[PDB]
Amino acid sequence: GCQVLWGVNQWNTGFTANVTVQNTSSAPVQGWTLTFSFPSGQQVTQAWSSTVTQSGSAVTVQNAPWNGSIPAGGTAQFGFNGSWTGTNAAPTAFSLNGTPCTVG
Repeated sequence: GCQVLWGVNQWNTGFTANVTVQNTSSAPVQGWTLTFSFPSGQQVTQAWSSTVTQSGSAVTVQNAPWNGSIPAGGTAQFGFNGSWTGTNAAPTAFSLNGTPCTVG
């Protein structure tokens, strides 16, 4: 069980996603990988507190060395900037280590 919070700062040609992964399960997490797809053509241009990989619309986010341990109930935060054009919709589905997440 996982839950993602998707925070957004928005401007004319770019945006920031400030993300929270919530370990809503009863088991601790040691190393995590978050996957999602962009719905609007967005492209990652900068990442922090993680390693972000994109191919086409698909994005993979891997933990940094200092934030891979999420206790049961705890959170981890990462962020990235991206470019966008036209529209900038949020992703509608996320998966953490294969597990489909809810969205706050």
